[PDB]
Amino acid sequence: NQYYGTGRRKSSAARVFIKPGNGKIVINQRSLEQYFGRETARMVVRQPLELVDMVEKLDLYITVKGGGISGQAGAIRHGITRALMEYDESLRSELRKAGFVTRDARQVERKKVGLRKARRRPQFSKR
Amino acid sequence: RIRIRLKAFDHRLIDQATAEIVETAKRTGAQVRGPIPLPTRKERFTVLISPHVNKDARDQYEIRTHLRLVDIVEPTEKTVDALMRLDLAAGVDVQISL
Amino acid sequence: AKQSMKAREVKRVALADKYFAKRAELKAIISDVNARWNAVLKLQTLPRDSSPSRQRNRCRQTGRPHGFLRKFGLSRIKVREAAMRGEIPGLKKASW
Amino acid sequence: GQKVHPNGIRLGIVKPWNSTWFANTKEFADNLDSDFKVRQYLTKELAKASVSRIVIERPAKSIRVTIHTARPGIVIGKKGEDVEKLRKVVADIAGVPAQINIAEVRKPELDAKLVADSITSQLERRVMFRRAMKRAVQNAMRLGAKGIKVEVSGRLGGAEIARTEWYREGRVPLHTLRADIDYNTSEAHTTYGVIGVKVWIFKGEI
Amino acid sequence: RSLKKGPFIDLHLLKKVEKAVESGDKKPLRTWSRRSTIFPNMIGLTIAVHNGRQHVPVFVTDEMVGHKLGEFAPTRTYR
Amino acid sequence: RPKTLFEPGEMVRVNDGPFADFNGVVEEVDYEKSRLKVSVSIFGRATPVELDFSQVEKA
RNA sequence: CCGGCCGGGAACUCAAAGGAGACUGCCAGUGAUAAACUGGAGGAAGGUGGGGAUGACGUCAAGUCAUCAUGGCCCUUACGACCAGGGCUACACACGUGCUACAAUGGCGCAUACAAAGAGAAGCGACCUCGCGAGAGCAAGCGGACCUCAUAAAGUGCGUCGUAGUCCGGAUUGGAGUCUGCAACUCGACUCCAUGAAGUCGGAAUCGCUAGUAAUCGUGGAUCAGAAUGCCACGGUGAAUAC
RNA sequence: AAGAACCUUACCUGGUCUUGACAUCCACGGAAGUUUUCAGAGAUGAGAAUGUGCCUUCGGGAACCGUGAGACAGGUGCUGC
Repeated sequence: NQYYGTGRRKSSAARVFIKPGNGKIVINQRSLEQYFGRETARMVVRQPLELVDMVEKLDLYITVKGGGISGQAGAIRHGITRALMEYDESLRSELRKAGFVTRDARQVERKKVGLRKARRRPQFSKR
Repeated sequence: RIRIRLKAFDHRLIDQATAEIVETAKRTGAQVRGPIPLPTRKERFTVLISPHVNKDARDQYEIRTHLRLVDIVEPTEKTVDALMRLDLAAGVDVQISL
Repeated sequence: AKQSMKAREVKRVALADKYFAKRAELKAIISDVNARWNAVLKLQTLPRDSSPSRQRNRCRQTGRPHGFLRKFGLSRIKVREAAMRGEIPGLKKASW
Repeated sequence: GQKVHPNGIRLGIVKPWNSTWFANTKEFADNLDSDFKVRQYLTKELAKASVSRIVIERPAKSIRVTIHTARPGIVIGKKGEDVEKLRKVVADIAGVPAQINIAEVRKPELDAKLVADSITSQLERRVMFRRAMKRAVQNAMRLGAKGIKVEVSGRLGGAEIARTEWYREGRVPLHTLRADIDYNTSEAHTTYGVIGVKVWIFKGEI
Repeated sequence: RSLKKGPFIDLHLLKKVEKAVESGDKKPLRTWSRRSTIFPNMIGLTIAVHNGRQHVPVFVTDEMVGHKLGEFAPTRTYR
Repeated sequence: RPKTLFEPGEMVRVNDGPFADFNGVVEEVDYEKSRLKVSVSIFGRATPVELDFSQVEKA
């Protein structure tokens, strides 16, 4: 009845519940275009759906939280990839060939002492 | 529907204390909820490591106050009469809410 | 050893404890508009050493006014020394 | 100068904390102040008794203090009267009821704080510091484990060129977090200055 | 620049002002307080303000209405 | 109930809470909560517990 | 009752303990049959996955007698203490570290969806009321997944300014004030009103950075009565190039 | 210096004390606290109103205050060669 995928993109966590139904999706009780379809990085949540190319086959419902717009988009994409993991393993091999299976291990870096930023050293003169 | 809330510096001590709490609640048998993972509060301090001058050298310290709540909802007369003197731990802070 | 400094500090703590919190919470209540005067000419007669702004948070190990922390009540050097000795509970050296 | 304090880096996993109680902030400061006052007076009173460690536990209207001691009979005194008396004055200085506890430490010349205190007392007696370190390392090897390092610094014979002597046989792996290296320092006051003694020693196989 | 709900007058300054207007005309006396608020009702004093090692006289005039007594005494010395 | 209101300096007793048959003294009274705090000495530690006037009965 | 409403396994994010996991493990080629190197399948990360702590023997008689302690010397009816003012904040100059900008990638008015990390009782203080304002009362909640700080902002849609010393920037100055503290002249921060220097992307020279990095945009904490463009710390967007 | 409005100051002008603001052993009498006056810029110099405890084998049990010399106290004074 339900097909589930979490997905995480370094500050964002999603939950994707899919019934087999109409192709229109919803993210945080509003559609994709109403949430960030006007914004950038909109095609990444369509990349697992357009790589295999189903459009109206399934019915998605995603709750995403934390992070920013592109972190939420990557989390939604990766929850879709775990849903396809729950679907089958041949499509898991296809998504591993594409590059969508891996959870991105690139988190932001801590601020360190004696430094302005995470890696930026303060400027010192020659003398 | 009373809740017992516990604070400690040592998570092993607080886990053994709440394990003895749920073991005394369940040693006969009752509908008792286990301890909840209420979030640990972290006090972090960066202080200077040299007495006179520092530019990049500072040492960093952290206190983790671990927090549990067992929320005893089932009334048992032996549990009420003798849920004292179980852990005998001096590092555990105990509060009661309702 | 700045014992003069520490004696000055504890003397102004004692004098502020003696002349504070007996009428200090009513100062704003009497002064402020309720929704010049004899009352305010009496209110502008309070001394200067009784205020808590006279106090400086100094260390209790040494009396050093700089590098203080409120939670330990100590200077930064003695906070580090007690942490490395283990005399402060729960102060494991952070490593994230 | 560039070494980390090994007890302070082993506190997370291996070394237990010297104080294990809990307090919130506005009494945390007062508990640190009373802990220092109790520890300072107890160390001053029992420096003759040559105690190893003072561990304080508080239930926030009580104090219970455990003293790790080489000689428990000196601290407990005569039929418990002397230990009851300094329990009374610890209660008087802390404002809370006090319980006393004595923990005997075996192998006093393998105990880390007592080696530093004994070398400090020997330099107060003005015997040769080099012989003091050789006796310490020899007695530790004779009646205990197989690793100890002693550093004696400051006014060693009054030389103009500063020089720190440290004696070496056995293993003291300081970067390893698993091994239980006990380390302690002490200060010896003499007519030519203060000498600092720092000792590292491990106790047992893992 | 201060609060409009209450001016700041020292009690010792107020009793010096009241005694000076009781006496009338008077030679200047040395006052150590620089934290003061003046008024057009009490414009006319010849009170002198202390700034460190030298003491300077101050003769207040009609146009100052809310200024400090320390503004007319220069604390610093420049060439 | 007669004498249903308690005051500091008056001994109270716990009926429904887990601290029956122990001595207690009233520390703080919250007028807005309409409920009272008892400072119980237990485990060697002063412990405040909040309870209701109709929930507890005095001794 | 459109405010996550209440019986519910708690599905699931999440928090917080016990663990599993990733160890060149498995297979090919290279290497001398060795260590090892390269590639591939599986897998969340593959070759100390990322980051941090951890900094050997010693050098610089490097720094601190001003955190503290201590050897020698000195004052010990003054190199001691208590005070009221002032100075540590000066100003013909010189250097170092940063912040704001020189603009259209932007400035002004309106609408719009999130963050993570925190702190809060000699406190955090929503909300009632008035004001084109800093902000003025007995206002609930909280000693903390509940309550407050706390409207996140760059961004996205518009309307406008159309490459000007300008609807760019705010220095400086003058009026009318709040908050703090007994008391803001020396010598706090702000907002209400008014002016709007220099600045047209900067010579010789020189600095940081190899990925969630540099840049850029917000947020919290320490000391703190009140006062950070500094410091610590957290998240958003997020490069280019290593022959 | 993870915070300079006289006050956190360590420096200066002026006003005050040499057992001291801070610690111990003494001789003399008493608690505390709250509203003030005569002068002061304050540090400081002198009188009013009030309670006067457990009390030890009535040595007024025990912090605390005002006088005096030596013991002493203090130094963020010098020497990090």
